[PDB]
Amino acid sequence: AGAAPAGGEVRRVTMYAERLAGGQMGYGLEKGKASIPGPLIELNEGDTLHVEFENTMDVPVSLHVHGLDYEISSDGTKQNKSHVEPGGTRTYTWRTHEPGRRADGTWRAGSAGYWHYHDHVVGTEHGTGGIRNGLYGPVIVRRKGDVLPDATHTIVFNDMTINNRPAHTGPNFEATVGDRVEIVMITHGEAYHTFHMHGHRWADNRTGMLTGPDDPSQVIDNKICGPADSFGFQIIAGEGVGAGAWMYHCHVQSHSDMGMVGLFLVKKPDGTIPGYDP
Amino acid sequence: AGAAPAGGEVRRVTMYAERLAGGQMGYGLEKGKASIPGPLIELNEGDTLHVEFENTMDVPVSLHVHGLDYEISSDGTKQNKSHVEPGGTRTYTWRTHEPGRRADGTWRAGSAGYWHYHDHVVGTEHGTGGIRNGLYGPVIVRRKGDVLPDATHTIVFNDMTINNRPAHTGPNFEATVGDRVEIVMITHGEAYHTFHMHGHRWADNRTGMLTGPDDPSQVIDNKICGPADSFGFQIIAGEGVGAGAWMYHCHVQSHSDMGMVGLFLVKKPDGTIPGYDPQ
Amino acid sequence: AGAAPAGGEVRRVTMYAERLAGGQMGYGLEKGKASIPGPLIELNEGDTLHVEFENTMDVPVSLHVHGLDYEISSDGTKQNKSHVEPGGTRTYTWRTHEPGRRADGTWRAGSAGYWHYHDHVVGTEHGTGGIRNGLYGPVIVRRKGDVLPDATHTIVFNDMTINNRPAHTGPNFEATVGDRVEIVMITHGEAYHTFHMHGHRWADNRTGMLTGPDDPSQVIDNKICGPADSFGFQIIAGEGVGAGAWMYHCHVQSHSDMGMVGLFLVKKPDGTIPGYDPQE
Ligand SMILES: [Cu+2]
Ligand SMILES: [Cu+2]
Ligand SMILES: [Cu+2]
Ligand SMILES: [Cu+2]
Ligand SMILES: [Cu+2]
Ligand SMILES: [Cu+2]
Ligand SMILES: [Cu+2]
Ligand SMILES: [Cu+2]
Ligand SMILES: [Cu+2]
Ligand code: NA
Repeated sequence: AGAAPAGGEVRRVTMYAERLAGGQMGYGLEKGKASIPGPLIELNEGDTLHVEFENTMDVPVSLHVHGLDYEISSDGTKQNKSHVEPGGTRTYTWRTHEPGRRADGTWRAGSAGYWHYHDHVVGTEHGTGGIRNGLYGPVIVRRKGDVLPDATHTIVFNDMTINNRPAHTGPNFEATVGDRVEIVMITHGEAYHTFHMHGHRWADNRTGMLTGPDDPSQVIDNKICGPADSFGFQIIAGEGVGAGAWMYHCHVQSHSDMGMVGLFLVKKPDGTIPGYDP
Repeated sequence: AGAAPAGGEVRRVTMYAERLAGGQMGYGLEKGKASIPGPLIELNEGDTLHVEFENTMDVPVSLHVHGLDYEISSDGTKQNKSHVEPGGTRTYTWRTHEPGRRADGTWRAGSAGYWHYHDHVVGTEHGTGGIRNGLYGPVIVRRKGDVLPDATHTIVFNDMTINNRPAHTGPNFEATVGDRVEIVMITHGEAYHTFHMHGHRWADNRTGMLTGPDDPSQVIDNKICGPADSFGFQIIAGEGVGAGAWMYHCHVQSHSDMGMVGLFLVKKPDGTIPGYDPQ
Repeated sequence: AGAAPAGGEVRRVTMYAERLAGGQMGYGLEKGKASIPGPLIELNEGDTLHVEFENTMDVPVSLHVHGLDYEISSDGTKQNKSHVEPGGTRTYTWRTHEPGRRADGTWRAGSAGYWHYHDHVVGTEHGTGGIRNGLYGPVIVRRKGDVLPDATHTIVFNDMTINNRPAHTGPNFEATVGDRVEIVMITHGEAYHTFHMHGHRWADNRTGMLTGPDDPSQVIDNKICGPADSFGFQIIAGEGVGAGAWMYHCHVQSHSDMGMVGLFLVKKPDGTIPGYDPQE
């Protein structure tokens, strides 16, 4: 699409933690509509977000965010009493800031990047059970002028599953040749993984796109990741390669053999996918 | 050192998959010349490569490449019917492109980098058996103006082996002090590793060399890598450190202890290596 | 903040390998004062360091450094006889260099970075026993103009411990809001880890700080690391987030559950830490 605007808006959302079928737990923006991964939160540097949070579960839960600014009262840990008791409510406050020159001449890094939020108190005091059960979601913070995508897809390697899905059950994502597609890639649990995409590649830097001819970042199609790592990128679907059912998978061999695979289904403008028969 | 020219040539090559001794399999450019790792393929951005492929083994095999442009018919997977039956032949086509500005002003990244190719169908439909057996090889794509090396060596951490060699059997690589030496480093299998070189270091970026004083890339001598990761770099052999049998190894302690170790043998101009006495 | 000057000095230090309580082993700059991690060595690009080394132990030991310039005789390995026999002495020499252009015009990377030293011969020919026992320490090489910190803290994930400490025993580090705090982060052993710091973030590049608005490095608060990896960064304590007990931990879930955790204790300018009430 276009470009991200300058931030500075004070935003507000309601968030709920809720049980889902099969022992799962999820975040949602409306009661009864929790999802795994949780809802995508998008902010422009400078924006503030007040998360009006409610725990609808029978066990305590919390909300811990990576990368963004928050005071200790929004750490989301039992250790500083910022979790939410069953049936309880709490306002978590997330802030973001633009980069800038400090008075002493140093450069303050901004909040922009591919981040995520997750539980920190279900099962253990590091949220091992909550994360296992699905209490995680993506956060994107944009810098003014960042290129905006046609669509964004979140892929979470959570131990031996993608997005808590059963082995060999996706997710699949659909695009048309030429679409600007953004991927947010988060890892959770116990294991390291390597994320691989067939037919596409990106830059190993903040936006996943080279800034121009002077950017020396490695261009990659395979990336090692460990628990609580996050990164993201944009690709032009099918660019230089055409339509097709382009696989993505963890490249740890036993993981790909045991279901950590999905498809990036890139259609021609006429809606067909060459060589794909499901 | 020389410099890579602009690409745009159409090239052909023949490649075979063959069984090797002891359950191994490898790729080669000629029959009976299969090797692990497979042959090094070097391209300049814009080059097209037609790989005339032949499966001489008794089980299906394929060729899947990282990084390069290919249509879905050269994916090299059973899922897309781009594998090769026993005794069969197939032409895989790889393309590359230069970076440049798109119609809308965004910057399209080029193909240049350190890449690799491997099997995708032996044992499992992700090539777990074929990769284990040795079916992997390096691909280098160069950008116009890239610095060219005096020699290139490929180091593959394939599970707990280097290049499928028996434990504690190298490989070793020879150079003379001052040689410009290129390393392609690929990882395969189940395990993470950390690649370490004694006496040398490189930049954690596309070429392994800093572009100049503005490049903030960390300079490293140790790098974590996982299955199907690839990177590469160039060093000046012995620069600031002199001749010697310079160790490289995985730094995961049990892996180095079990034999994931080799030597970068850097000779003085008279050909000697001080303090080198292999046992 | 201060700024690093150009290097070029020749320095010498004594270092000792010593047994410590509980079967541990450490390096120290004075006899009887070994520590785990070993002493922080700081150099400016161009400096030379002569390490006058003594093995006080009953087993061979060595000193292997990452990143810095050294000849094969200071490799610290048995195979080229650069280890130190029990009771023995040896001078290890480390050199560093500035970046610049070679005679052919190519750019040579300098020595600056976050590095480390460790044993290479105790237990195995790769120092597996020595590293496990505590024979590791940090080295920082600074480039002219690098920002200098108010304090530097070294965090080593040595297998399932931080700095060889028992589980759930820190270390904790103290600062005041606004302090410029440098972290050196080293990993050793058999396992991968992911280092995470609550409330703070850094740039994934040489210094951990962006050079300016044109540096495209990812800004992160979580980093995967494996044996013998080293990186570092600086943060302004509490910047944009305030005082408090800010946790750092490995984010591998069973590792944090088993106590690879510590606290960055950031005090208010009046000396208090909000929300931090540790049990007696
Ligand atoms: Cu935490
Ligand atoms: Cu995996
Ligand atoms: Cu986290
Ligand atoms: Cu694949
Ligand atoms: Cu290894
Ligand atoms: Cu692959
Ligand atoms: Cu070594
Ligand atoms: Cu850990
Ligand atoms: Cu080491
Ligand atoms: Na980088």
